Amino acid sequence: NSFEDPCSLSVENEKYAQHWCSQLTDADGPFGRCHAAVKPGTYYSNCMFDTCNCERSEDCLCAALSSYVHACAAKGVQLGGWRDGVCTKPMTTCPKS
Amino acid sequence: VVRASNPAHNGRVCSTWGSFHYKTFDGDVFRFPGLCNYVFSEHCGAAYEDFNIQLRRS
Amino acid sequence: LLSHNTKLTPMEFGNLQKMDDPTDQCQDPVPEPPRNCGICEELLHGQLFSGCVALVDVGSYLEACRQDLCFCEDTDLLSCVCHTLAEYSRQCT
Amino acid sequence: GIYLVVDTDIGLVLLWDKKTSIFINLSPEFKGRVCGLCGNFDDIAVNDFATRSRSVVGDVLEFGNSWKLSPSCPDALAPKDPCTANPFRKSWAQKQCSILHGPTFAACHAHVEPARYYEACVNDACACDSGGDCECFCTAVAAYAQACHEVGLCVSWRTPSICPLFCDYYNPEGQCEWHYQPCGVPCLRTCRNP
Amino acid sequence: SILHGPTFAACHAHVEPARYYEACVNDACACDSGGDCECFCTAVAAYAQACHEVGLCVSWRTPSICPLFCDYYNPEGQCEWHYQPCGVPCLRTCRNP
Amino acid sequence: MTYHYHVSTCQPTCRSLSEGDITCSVGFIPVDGCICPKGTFLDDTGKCVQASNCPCYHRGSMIPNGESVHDSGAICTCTHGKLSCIGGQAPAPVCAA
Amino acid sequence: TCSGGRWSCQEVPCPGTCSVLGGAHFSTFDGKQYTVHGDCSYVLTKPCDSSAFTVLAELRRCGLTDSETCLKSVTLSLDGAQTVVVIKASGEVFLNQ
Ligand SMILES: [Ca+2]
Repeated sequence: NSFEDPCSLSVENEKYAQHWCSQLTDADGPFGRCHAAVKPGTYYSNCMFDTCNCERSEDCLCAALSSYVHACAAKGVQLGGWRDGVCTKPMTTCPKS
Repeated sequence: VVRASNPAHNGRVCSTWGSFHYKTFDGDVFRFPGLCNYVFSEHCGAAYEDFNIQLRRS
Repeated sequence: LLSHNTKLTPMEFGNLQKMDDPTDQCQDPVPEPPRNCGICEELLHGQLFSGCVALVDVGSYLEACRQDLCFCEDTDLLSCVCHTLAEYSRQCT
Repeated sequence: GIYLVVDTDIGLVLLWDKKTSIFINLSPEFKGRVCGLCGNFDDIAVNDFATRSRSVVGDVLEFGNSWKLSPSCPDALAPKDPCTANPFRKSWAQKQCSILHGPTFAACHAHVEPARYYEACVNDACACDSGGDCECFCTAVAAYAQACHEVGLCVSWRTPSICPLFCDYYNPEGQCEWHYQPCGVPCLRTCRNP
Repeated sequence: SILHGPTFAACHAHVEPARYYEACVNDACACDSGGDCECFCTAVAAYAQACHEVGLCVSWRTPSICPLFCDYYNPEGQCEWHYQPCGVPCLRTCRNP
Repeated sequence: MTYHYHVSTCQPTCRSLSEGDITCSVGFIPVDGCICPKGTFLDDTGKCVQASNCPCYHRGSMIPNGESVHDSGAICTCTHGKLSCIGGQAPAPVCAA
Repeated sequence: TCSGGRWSCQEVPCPGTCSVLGGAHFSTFDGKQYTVHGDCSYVLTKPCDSSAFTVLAELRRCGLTDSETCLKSVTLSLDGAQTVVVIKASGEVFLNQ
């Protein structure tokens, strides 16, 4: 285990990760109804690292957001309507019926 | 104390020109016709990066 | 050009040095076969750049000038090699 | 060394770096019989956030505020992000705390994880904006240095530019005895230990 | 205030500490980007050098006020390097045998 | 898929391209029915795609386009349905006695 | 329960949760969190004194660098490998090969 910081290697990647992953820690955002149930700090760190590191940044950002949403659902909190703004594509990709 | 009396310093210069011609700091000259966003030069030799330059063509 | 005891080509190295935008996915350039294509020989080897030959080798810049002359899209062959000559002058300085 | 050690006969040891650092060593005879901001010493870390009302909470602020001595003292609030409120210092912080990731502590990286120490160093350097950045940085690095020393790694990190120690200040007139020791001298001959 | 207290009491009759104190305060106020202790140490060392130039060698550095890591220069097992306010203009070296 | 009166060969697949072998009886009485048209291959999903759209396979595992694998110190990236390895081709690894 | 201004708490049965997120972020049953980018198949959970169940994760480097790890498959082994279920990242499920 080294001590790399992927967000420091790219300005645009860091900007994208900060803009789209900070919604996890935003108390007045789509995920604000869960801060009492699940602490979003670890999920925010995972979001930043994954978005800055992996080539498909949107995929890793969506994975981190979905992981936080699943943890909230496990705790009993529903955050429906959290895909407005980002991660819209999977909502329009399932089969015809 | 570091002494340097040789004005020839092409080793500290890297450049790109013409139809995707790149000259590295070490004198290597090649052609890479890439139109994407590439890291021209960044300071990866330390924990803290002093500089990071990227160039994009069209 | 050595990833792990492997001689990298300039294409591979340049693609390795890629850093893409978040929403902008980029396609790596397709390696094209040569087009099978000497103005630069007169000026680069002439006296006009003589005081520069002894310091900077001209073979790489000769090849660069040939590539620029062959790859450029207008028949201003005399005026389509200015970039390589300017770069060689910069390196000489 | 740089430490002041208070030893008690009940099994309690305190190391004090005399500026901001305290290290309380408690004997195993006190397991499950203590409380406060240091936990309850029962090998479980999640329940260490037990308030003075004897209830484990998830909010660090509530757990900390429940342990204030005076009930009339105002409750603490969540502080601003130091490197965000003070961006003009951030680079310096990242340039100074990178000692914890370089070859200086390379031998210790396999025995003590420096992630939290580096984070604390950067945060303190960003927040040490009212005077005394070097003290903040030296305390943050000395925490990791003490963690390394506890597991038997005698790593030397203090240079004349990085947290110097004035050992020669203790030399009497015409004498040279005091020397810097990274792991210290555990058994050095003295009057109380002939 | 170190530039006005007992630390530099002897030098006050030989070097005026007015402009040095003003520069100290201004630099410490303006050293807000990181490293204010360096600013303070430089500001006080200017007055210290002014004092030392006129024959007064005051010892102002303490482990809490601009410490000097002289022991860093001691070779393994040796103890030779000491702090000198006056300096040693003619220590014996092999460039001045 | 397009209908065919005479089907004596076997339906090519992306897995057939990857492994180089197909699961078939070679010789059987010709049949009829809808098959993938000539110059087209059938993927695991069930649609007919061109040779440029067939996924890469390594160790029997599907490698998506743009993904990479690390085998015996060689990094092989799957692009345009082909697994191109850094260094041209991975040499046969040799293990000491 | 509240009594005399103090909370008296009783423990209740409580299931544990382990999580592998992003292919590199692990959160154990006891809440410990870490991040290692593996390149092999690893033992996630298993009884120490038996082989009633065993969960394996195929964390493989899926990029040019060594810090881009993908979870390609999850293996659930039951009753001394007498019931093996391999679930791949593509949604395919293999029961007993
Ligand atoms: Ca506890």
